[PDB]
Amino acid sequence: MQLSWKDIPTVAPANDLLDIVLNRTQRKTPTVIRPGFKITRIRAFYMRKVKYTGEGFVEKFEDILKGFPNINDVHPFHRDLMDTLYEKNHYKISLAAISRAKSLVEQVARDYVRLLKFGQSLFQCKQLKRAALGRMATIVKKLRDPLAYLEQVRQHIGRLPSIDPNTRTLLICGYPNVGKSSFLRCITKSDVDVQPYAFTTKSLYVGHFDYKYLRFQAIDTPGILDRPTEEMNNIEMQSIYAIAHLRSCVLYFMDLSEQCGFTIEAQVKLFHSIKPLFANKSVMVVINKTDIIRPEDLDEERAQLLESVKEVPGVEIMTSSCQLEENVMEVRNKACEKLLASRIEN
Amino acid sequence: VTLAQTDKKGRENKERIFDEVREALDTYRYVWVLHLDDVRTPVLQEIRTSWAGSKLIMGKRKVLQKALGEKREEEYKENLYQLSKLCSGVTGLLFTDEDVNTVKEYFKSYVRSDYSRPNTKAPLTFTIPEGIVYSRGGQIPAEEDVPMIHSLEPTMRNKFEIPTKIKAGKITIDSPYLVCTEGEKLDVRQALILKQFGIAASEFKVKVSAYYDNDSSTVESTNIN
Amino acid sequence: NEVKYLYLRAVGGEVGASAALAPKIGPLGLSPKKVGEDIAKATKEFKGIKVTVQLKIQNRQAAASVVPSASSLVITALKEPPRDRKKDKNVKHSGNIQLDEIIEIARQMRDKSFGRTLASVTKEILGTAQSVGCRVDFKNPHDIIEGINAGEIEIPEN
Amino acid sequence: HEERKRKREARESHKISERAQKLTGWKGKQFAKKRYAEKVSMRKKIKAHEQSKVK
RNA sequence: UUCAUCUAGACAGCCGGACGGUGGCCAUGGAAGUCGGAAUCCGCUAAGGAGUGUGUAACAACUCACCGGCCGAAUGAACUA
Ligand SMILES: [Mg+2]
Repeated sequence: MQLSWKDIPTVAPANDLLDIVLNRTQRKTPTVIRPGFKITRIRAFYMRKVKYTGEGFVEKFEDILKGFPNINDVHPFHRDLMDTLYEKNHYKISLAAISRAKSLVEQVARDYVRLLKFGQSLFQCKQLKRAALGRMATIVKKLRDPLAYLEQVRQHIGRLPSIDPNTRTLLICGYPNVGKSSFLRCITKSDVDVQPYAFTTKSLYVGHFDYKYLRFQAIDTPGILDRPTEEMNNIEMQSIYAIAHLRSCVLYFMDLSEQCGFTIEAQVKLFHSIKPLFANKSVMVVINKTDIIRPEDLDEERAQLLESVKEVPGVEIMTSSCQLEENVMEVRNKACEKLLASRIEN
Repeated sequence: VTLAQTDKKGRENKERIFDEVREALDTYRYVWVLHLDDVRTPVLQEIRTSWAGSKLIMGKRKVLQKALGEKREEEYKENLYQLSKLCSGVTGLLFTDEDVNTVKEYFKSYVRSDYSRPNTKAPLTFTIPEGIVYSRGGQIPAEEDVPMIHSLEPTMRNKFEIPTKIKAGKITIDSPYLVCTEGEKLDVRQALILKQFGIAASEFKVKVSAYYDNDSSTVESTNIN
Repeated sequence: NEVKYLYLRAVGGEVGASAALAPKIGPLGLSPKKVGEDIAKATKEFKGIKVTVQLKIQNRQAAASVVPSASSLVITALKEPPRDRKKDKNVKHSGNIQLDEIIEIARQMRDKSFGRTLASVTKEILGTAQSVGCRVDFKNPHDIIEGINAGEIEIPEN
Repeated sequence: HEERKRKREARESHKISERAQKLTGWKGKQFAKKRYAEKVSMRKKIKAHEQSKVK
């Protein structure tokens, strides 16, 4: 439950669930009733079978009903994971439909057992029990879509990394087309591709590294795109949400290299977009490939923009590269020290 | 089963082939007969653009024999039976009244790049350096080179089971392999290799060993290689 | 020295995408900013028009040229203003096509057209226009093929 | 494991003969219902494909 | 039983082809046919589907349906009891 919802028991389609419940009940219920019996025995047998079917359906539904947590209020500090993944409204509609069906099945069973209490003959009792079974079949067949959405939701949430919001953490973000996963590879151990693409990573990823005698976790942003500045896809919206609702120290990356996805054309727009969402989150900036771009010959025209950025107090730009194993360590140690200083002061 | 709109042609194709060949037999003066069986669609496009004043009409060997005459008694033109058994594979017919020497020189001198894969050949030795493979055989430098995908590795590990100059999947070999040698007869794996990258090591020309005249309408057959 | 031949497509009058052009200029080491400036200079003739840009490289020397495409030429034949609006979707130039621009759109491709004659080039262009689906000469493009076949519309040939 | 996948697909295709009789009863009816549903789906797909090809 | 193919060489298999306009148009950072929605033309043929699938992030490659060569008698599809 807490940051890990892998405990969902199992999901079957509506038709499969109906078939399973029906066959299991028909196997477990005695099937030998003769006319040479008093009406009490017949009534007892059929009441037992119908109530057992009702209880079986109720127990088959209650587990999945309780498995999914209160997504409206579970981690309001973070929230917004499965909605961002696929959707929220139709998900809640389907769950509410399942819950309504659960709240109606037992009422139908109680009403029908009350009606059949006054049964009189084998023909009429068989007919009414067949009617009850048909009502159950209809009310389980009228929810084919909710199970279909439920399967996808369960599969999506199964492979979801656990994130602890109320613990120490760090975040890495930057413009894509730079090899963002390289920091993850050089810091922690996991599986990711470093292909020369905008989307080096395709989802959120959390590390488990340990330095300064303590353990820390770093969250990688899949990427940032700000062409409309408001309307993105899941890849960018999840990153922007994580940046917004987290006070963890954030390291920002822009590629000041002649070879990149955007060259040097949109970093100013990046800074303008992030400044409203970068206020008290310990902004950190690094640059890669310094040993091959030679920052000693940087142009003053772009140095004016760098100074304009530096006008904001929380700006620090240095030279580092992932091709070595000294600059990366120094940068990470400085980030950890800044985090420690921030938490000591605050 | 089948889930496509395309269906079998039938025999109206055969009927229209008969009609077109019988009507086209009487269009120009000088018919054409050649010896070139296996070709490619770009080559057909090139030859048709060159010979637009002709007709690139061809069909089954049996139907061509039927049109030319299965017996001496029946014949569209005088001495058309010698053209029936003239060729055994696949060849077409043309009606060009341009010249003789010019067209023969065109045939003997034309050369294009393609793939042949013959049993007897004298090809250059082709090797696969290093463990990492390449799709062209390593001709361009590794700096400009590009990698490949190992998803189709079982295909080469089962059907090929040998390092390949062309059509190579990302594996590692302890030593380079000379997939091609001078004066060697290619096997199934060699025929499969040397096709992916399109590097046409083969030169295709026109080998002409056929002729026929219509005003003379008599026996004619050359042999030029 | 060595000559590199490659084909790329971009938007006229705009800087080429460095992310897409990175494999092309990877070993070359040329500046993608300079490449984008060259693309803009070469494609300034067409504004917001998707056309092909050449990248002729011989010992890493910039050389670009513009070669149009059939669909783009069909779009731009009417000379209608090309505009992109975030509030507009599924909008395209479907104005009536006169035979005056039919001759030009056949002639531009006739040099590289497989069809030997201007009639073949014109019928191929008519098939392309029927594929595109724009109105032609206040007439349905479907019937122009049979009109050509029956001689209803004559295409001058020289 | 492409050969393994192909063998699995062929075995699944040919398993209908083995599945012709299953259990001690009450399973042949389910198998018949599944076969009928598959046949109905195939007939509907064939009719739709023929209609699409026609017009 | 009905409807077909077949010496005017069928079904199975080996091998070859399956090309261009066109990466055809809206979603783009991706939609070459295959995460989607519309989408339905020719050029030259005997043949190539604005594409049934395998699946790459895309490409690519393979594969089917349709033709071609090898082998030369009867064979296919549906339905009935
Ligand atoms: Mg990366």
